[PDB]
Amino acid sequence: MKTYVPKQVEPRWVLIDAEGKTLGRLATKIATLLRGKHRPDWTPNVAMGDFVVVVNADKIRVTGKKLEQKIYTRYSGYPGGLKKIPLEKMLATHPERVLEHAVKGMLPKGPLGRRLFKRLKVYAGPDHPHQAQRPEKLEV
Amino acid sequence: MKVRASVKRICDKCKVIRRHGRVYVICENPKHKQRQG
Amino acid sequence: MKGILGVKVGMTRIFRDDRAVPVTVILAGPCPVVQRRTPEKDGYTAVQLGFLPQNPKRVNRPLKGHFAKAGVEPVRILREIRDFNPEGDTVTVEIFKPGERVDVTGTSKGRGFAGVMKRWNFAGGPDSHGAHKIHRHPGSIGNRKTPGRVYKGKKMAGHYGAERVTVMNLEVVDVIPEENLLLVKGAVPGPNGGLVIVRETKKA
Amino acid sequence: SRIGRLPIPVPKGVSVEVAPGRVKVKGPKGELEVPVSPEMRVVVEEGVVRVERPSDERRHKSLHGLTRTLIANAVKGVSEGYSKELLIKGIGYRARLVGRALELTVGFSHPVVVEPPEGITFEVPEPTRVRVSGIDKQKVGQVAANIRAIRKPSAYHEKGIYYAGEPVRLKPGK
Amino acid sequence: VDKPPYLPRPRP
RNA sequence: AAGUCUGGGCUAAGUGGUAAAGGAUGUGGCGCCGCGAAGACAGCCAGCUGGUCGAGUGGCGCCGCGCCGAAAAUGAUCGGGGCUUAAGCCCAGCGCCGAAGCUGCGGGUCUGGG
RNA sequence: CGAUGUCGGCUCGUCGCAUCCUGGGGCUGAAGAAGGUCCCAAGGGUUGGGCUGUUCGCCCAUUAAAGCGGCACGCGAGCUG
RNA sequence: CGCUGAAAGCAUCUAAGCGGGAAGCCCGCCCCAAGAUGAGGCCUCCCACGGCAGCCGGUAAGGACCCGGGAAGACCA
Ligand SMILES: [Mg+2]
Ligand SMILES: [Mg+2]
Ligand SMILES: [Mg+2]
Ligand SMILES: [Mg+2]
Ligand SMILES: [Mg+2]
Ligand SMILES: [Mg+2]
Ligand SMILES: [Mg+2]
Ligand SMILES: [Mg+2]
Ligand SMILES: [Mg+2]
Ligand SMILES: [Mg+2]
Ligand SMILES: [Mg+2]
Ligand SMILES: [Mg+2]
Ligand SMILES: [Mg+2]
Ligand SMILES: [Mg+2]
Ligand SMILES: [Mg+2]
Ligand SMILES: [Mg+2]
Ligand SMILES: [Mg+2]
Ligand SMILES: [Mg+2]
Ligand SMILES: [Mg+2]
Ligand SMILES: [Mg+2]
Ligand SMILES: [Mg+2]
Ligand SMILES: [Mg+2]
Ligand SMILES: [Mg+2]
Ligand SMILES: [Mg+2]
Ligand SMILES: [Mg+2]
Ligand SMILES: [Mg+2]
Ligand SMILES: [Mg+2]
Ligand SMILES: [Mg+2]
Ligand SMILES: [Mg+2]
Ligand SMILES: [Mg+2]
Ligand SMILES: [Mg+2]
Ligand SMILES: [Mg+2]
Ligand SMILES: [Mg+2]
Ligand SMILES: [Mg+2]
Ligand SMILES: [Mg+2]
Ligand SMILES: [Mg+2]
Ligand SMILES: [Mg+2]
Ligand SMILES: [Mg+2]
Ligand SMILES: [Mg+2]
Ligand SMILES: [Mg+2]
Ligand SMILES: [Mg+2]
Ligand SMILES: [Mg+2]
Ligand SMILES: [Mg+2]
Ligand SMILES: [Mg+2]
Ligand SMILES: [Mg+2]
Ligand SMILES: [Mg+2]
Ligand SMILES: [Mg+2]
Ligand SMILES: [Mg+2]
Ligand SMILES: [Mg+2]
Ligand SMILES: [Mg+2]
Ligand SMILES: [Mg+2]
Ligand SMILES: [Mg+2]
Ligand SMILES: [Mg+2]
Ligand SMILES: [Mg+2]
Ligand SMILES: [Mg+2]
Ligand SMILES: [Mg+2]
Ligand SMILES: [Mg+2]
Ligand SMILES: [Mg+2]
Ligand SMILES: [Mg+2]
Ligand SMILES: [Mg+2]
Ligand SMILES: [Mg+2]
Ligand SMILES: [Mg+2]
Ligand SMILES: [Mg+2]
Ligand SMILES: [Mg+2]
Ligand SMILES: [Mg+2]
Ligand SMILES: [Mg+2]
Ligand SMILES: [Mg+2]
Ligand SMILES: [Mg+2]
Ligand SMILES: [Mg+2]
Ligand SMILES: [Mg+2]
Ligand SMILES: [Mg+2]
Ligand SMILES: [Mg+2]
Ligand SMILES: [Mg+2]
Ligand SMILES: [Mg+2]
Ligand SMILES: [Mg+2]
Ligand SMILES: [Mg+2]
Ligand SMILES: [Mg+2]
Ligand SMILES: [Mg+2]
Ligand SMILES: [Mg+2]
Ligand SMILES: [Mg+2]
Ligand SMILES: [Mg+2]
Ligand SMILES: [Mg+2]
Ligand SMILES: [Mg+2]
Ligand SMILES: [Mg+2]
Ligand SMILES: [Mg+2]
Ligand SMILES: [Mg+2]
Ligand SMILES: [Mg+2]
Ligand SMILES: [Mg+2]
Ligand SMILES: [Mg+2]
Ligand SMILES: [Mg+2]
Ligand SMILES: [Mg+2]
Ligand SMILES: [Mg+2]
Ligand SMILES: [Mg+2]
Ligand SMILES: [Mg+2]
Ligand SMILES: [Mg+2]
Ligand SMILES: [Mg+2]
Ligand SMILES: [Mg+2]
Ligand SMILES: [Mg+2]
Ligand SMILES: [Mg+2]
Ligand SMILES: [Mg+2]
Ligand SMILES: [Mg+2]
Ligand SMILES: [Mg+2]
Ligand SMILES: [Mg+2]
Ligand SMILES: [Mg+2]
Ligand SMILES: [Mg+2]
Ligand SMILES: [Mg+2]
Ligand SMILES: [Mg+2]
Ligand SMILES: [Mg+2]
Ligand SMILES: [Mg+2]
Ligand SMILES: [Mg+2]
Ligand SMILES: [Mg+2]
Ligand SMILES: [Mg+2]
Ligand SMILES: [Mg+2]
Ligand SMILES: [Mg+2]
Ligand SMILES: [Mg+2]
Ligand SMILES: [Mg+2]
Ligand SMILES: [Mg+2]
Ligand SMILES: [Mg+2]
Ligand SMILES: [Mg+2]
Ligand SMILES: [Mg+2]
Ligand SMILES: [Mg+2]
Ligand SMILES: [Mg+2]
Ligand SMILES: [Mg+2]
Ligand SMILES: [Mg+2]
Ligand SMILES: [Mg+2]
Ligand SMILES: [Mg+2]
Ligand SMILES: [Mg+2]
Ligand SMILES: [Mg+2]
Ligand SMILES: [Mg+2]
Ligand SMILES: [Mg+2]
Ligand SMILES: [Mg+2]
Ligand SMILES: [Mg+2]
Ligand SMILES: [Zn+2]
Repeated sequence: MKTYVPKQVEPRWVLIDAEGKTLGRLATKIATLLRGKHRPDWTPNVAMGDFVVVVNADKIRVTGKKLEQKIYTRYSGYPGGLKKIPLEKMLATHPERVLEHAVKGMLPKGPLGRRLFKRLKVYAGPDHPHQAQRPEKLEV
Repeated sequence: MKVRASVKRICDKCKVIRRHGRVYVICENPKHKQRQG
Repeated sequence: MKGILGVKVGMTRIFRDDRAVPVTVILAGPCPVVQRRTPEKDGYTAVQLGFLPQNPKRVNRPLKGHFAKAGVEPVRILREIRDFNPEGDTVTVEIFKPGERVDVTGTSKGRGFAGVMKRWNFAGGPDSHGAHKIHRHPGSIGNRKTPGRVYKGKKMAGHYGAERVTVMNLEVVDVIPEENLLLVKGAVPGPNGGLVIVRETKKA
Repeated sequence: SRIGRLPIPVPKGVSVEVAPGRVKVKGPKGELEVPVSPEMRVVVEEGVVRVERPSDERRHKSLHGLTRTLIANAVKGVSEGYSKELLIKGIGYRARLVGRALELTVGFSHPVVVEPPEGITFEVPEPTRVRVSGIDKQKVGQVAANIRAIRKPSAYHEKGIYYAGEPVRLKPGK
Repeated sequence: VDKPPYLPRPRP
């Protein structure tokens, strides 16, 4: 007998209210959903995990002094081109980037991992535009 | 302000305060003001 | 903000209070508004201006349509001014009175492939004392094994000019509305006959 | 040896309403809200407010005394109100009112004009005494501090803006 | 600074 | 790949995740003395004793974990994301994952015994 | 060692900060002005000449200042020699 | 450098909270920029062709080729 490999299935859409949740600990679960490792027919070389919609990403929560002390970084290729941005400011300007960077780092590197990240839809504010897909509310 | 590794009371009116992660010594005598560093 | 399209016509000096003042003459008017960008519709605020009349025999169907919805004779050049919303449906040089300072944008003259000396004012090499075929060369372009590469942005030979340039805070010296003329003190980018933009200045 | 557990006399008639994490103190001179730790419980007894803490560990003791004074100051605020006086020592130096605003003439090349913020009132008796008065104690202290800063006491001469009841310690010159 | 050369110059 | 496993404690520095003499009302825990309902310490009224105040207060030492001392050159980082009754540290457990080690099954060859 | 071309200059920079100047401070045996000394700060700036192959240094005339270091004592498939 | 303020009846810029404060940091100015594959937006134009998410045939709006040139330019653009 050879191991079961699934034919393509309809992917599940899914909703998560990020409000008051701890950045990293939420991130971990979103990644799992994304990889689809909650599914007994999990297959490592195809995209068969869920689509994950997140709302209230601006109301993510963080412990210690990471608001002032956590630094996001960007190198431009140019001399002196390392930009440093604190959590506080990232939230004040692009709050969904906070959760986006977090999940992205916990996805695999490579062509598949990048596809999985595209299946993450993160939103600041309580609304999202995907009522069409009718995502299923998740408690995490 | 004096900035040293060893900040100490200099007179009986000196006071060892600690603010914002740093040890200071404040006092009536401006010469005795110290910050550890 | 306020602005207008125009062509640079040429330079002179005039006399004012027993002073010679260098001027560039700009033919600015008249510019019909042909579309307005609104926050409800476009997400920002601006006016699409038209400039210079065009032979309708040259204006294709998608363009013809655009003009028509605005009821405007076909025009040769279409350009936007941001955060500017004039009462009328035609912008003329009269939005500027003498004494105002403006910012002028044009397309700088094109020097094509420019050596490192013309482009970046490098010093080049010596012209005697042994200099070997390096008189206009740039010298070293790096270090050694650390970092073992050349920085992004390293000033080097390459094309120069024919690029957008805005010089700022030019005095409006006069305006001659019966002829759509603006007199601006000093120098404006680009050749005579070049299209320019004249906006109200951003300096204080 | 303790501040938080000393009870707060409440004059007649100021009211004290308790809410989670804040208490509101109304009186003859206005209202003021005191944000308060949810860990602390404020108690409304007859003619009296008390604050109680839930343990005897460090953070809680520290919050305890703080909260009692915080509310005590609010009470006194809407009753008696708060004020600080400034003395203006120095020959050229004088002050005057211009409408609600304060005009300091203290030896610069210009005069300085301080605008009273909300809840703050300026008074000039002599031209060398200024009174900052309001119901908010920390706001009165602030503005007062602000005013003094315009020309702090010299170290060498009895000149500048002084706190009333501020010593005039000086040092010699050559 | 002035240290002795470790290589000679050239040839053919 | 397998525990957001259980129970007790410490740490608030992202310490953990780069260092010393030394310095310090950081924090928790011990211990030892001095003074005090014959009224101490602190404030308000004097001259180290008085007066109301009505409780503790002041000093020495030890242990755990932290703080400073801590400046270097291309762009940063504990491997990364990220982690704070922890995803850190100490003590005690149960379970799992994990190698070409061990076992199961099948085969080869040499050697030894039949 | 079946080759990693070696001082100095020139050209072109770029980085560090133990900061020369400019900005903000505290103490001063800080009257004022001007200094001392420490702290924060690397954004920009940091001159022309005489001597010597010189780096360095001395010297002349200025300057807000005339910083010190790293980049194979930065840079000879860039030049000089 | 402060305001208010406990632990610690005093005091304390700090443990709750709030101020002021650099040529430096973020925005602001100028220029590039949707290959920003996360490939955005608006205005206008064409239109529903014939034959067995594919193939072939002719067109539409438009585009290219060619030519006269150009303060655009090495060719290209
Ligand atoms: Mg949490
Ligand atoms: Mg969660
Ligand atoms: Mg799950
Ligand atoms: Mg939380
Ligand atoms: Mg924080
Ligand atoms: Mg670089
Ligand atoms: Mg830069
Ligand atoms: Mg750097
Ligand atoms: Mg940058
Ligand atoms: Mg977020
Ligand atoms: Mg010292
Ligand atoms: Mg010092
Ligand atoms: Mg000493
Ligand atoms: Mg002593
Ligand atoms: Mg601070
Ligand atoms: Mg003191
Ligand atoms: Mg706009
Ligand atoms: Mg806008
Ligand atoms: Mg916008
Ligand atoms: Mg506008
Ligand atoms: Mg040439
Ligand atoms: Mg030239
Ligand atoms: Mg040039
Ligand atoms: Mg030149
Ligand atoms: Mg030269
Ligand atoms: Mg030359
Ligand atoms: Mg030269
Ligand atoms: Mg030669
Ligand atoms: Mg030659
Ligand atoms: Mg390299
Ligand atoms: Mg470039
Ligand atoms: Mg270049
Ligand atoms: Mg060009
Ligand atoms: Mg512009
Ligand atoms: Mg001017
Ligand atoms: Mg001017
Ligand atoms: Mg005139
Ligand atoms: Mg243009
Ligand atoms: Mg209690
Ligand atoms: Mg006071
Ligand atoms: Mg004050
Ligand atoms: Mg102030
Ligand atoms: Mg006072
Ligand atoms: Mg004297
Ligand atoms: Mg657990
Ligand atoms: Mg620290
Ligand atoms: Mg760390
Ligand atoms: Mg560390
Ligand atoms: Mg030792
Ligand atoms: Mg030690
Ligand atoms: Mg000691
Ligand atoms: Mg202790
Ligand atoms: Mg200890
Ligand atoms: Mg007593
Ligand atoms: Mg006596
Ligand atoms: Mg440290
Ligand atoms: Mg530093
Ligand atoms: Mg690991
Ligand atoms: Mg535990
Ligand atoms: Mg195995
Ligand atoms: Mg084996
Ligand atoms: Mg076997
Ligand atoms: Mg054998
Ligand atoms: Mg046999
Ligand atoms: Mg060799
Ligand atoms: Mg060789
Ligand atoms: Mg070789
Ligand atoms: Mg030279
Ligand atoms: Mg030379
Ligand atoms: Mg030369
Ligand atoms: Mg460099
Ligand atoms: Mg430099
Ligand atoms: Mg560094
Ligand atoms: Mg740096
Ligand atoms: Mg420094
Ligand atoms: Mg030093
Ligand atoms: Mg020094
Ligand atoms: Mg300075
Ligand atoms: Mg200065
Ligand atoms: Mg100074
Ligand atoms: Mg003196
Ligand atoms: Mg002075
Ligand atoms: Mg003097
Ligand atoms: Mg010293
Ligand atoms: Mg000084
Ligand atoms: Mg020195
Ligand atoms: Mg600098
Ligand atoms: Mg430098
Ligand atoms: Mg020179
Ligand atoms: Mg020289
Ligand atoms: Mg000579
Ligand atoms: Mg010379
Ligand atoms: Mg010579
Ligand atoms: Mg020399
Ligand atoms: Mg010498
Ligand atoms: Mg000077
Ligand atoms: Mg010199
Ligand atoms: Mg240097
Ligand atoms: Mg250098
Ligand atoms: Mg070396
Ligand atoms: Mg060198
Ligand atoms: Mg070298
Ligand atoms: Mg070399
Ligand atoms: Mg050579
Ligand atoms: Mg050489
Ligand atoms: Mg080389
Ligand atoms: Mg080479
Ligand atoms: Mg060269
Ligand atoms: Mg020779
Ligand atoms: Mg006070
Ligand atoms: Mg008090
Ligand atoms: Mg008190
Ligand atoms: Mg605080
Ligand atoms: Mg704390
Ligand atoms: Mg502040
Ligand atoms: Mg400036
Ligand atoms: Mg553009
Ligand atoms: Mg696009
Ligand atoms: Mg674009
Ligand atoms: Mg990307
Ligand atoms: Mg798309
Ligand atoms: Mg598009
Ligand atoms: Mg848009
Ligand atoms: Mg349009
Ligand atoms: Mg048709
Ligand atoms: Mg039809
Ligand atoms: Mg068809
Ligand atoms: Mg058919
Ligand atoms: Mg056609
Ligand atoms: Mg050209
Ligand atoms: Mg041509
Ligand atoms: Mg062609
Ligand atoms: Zn002292």
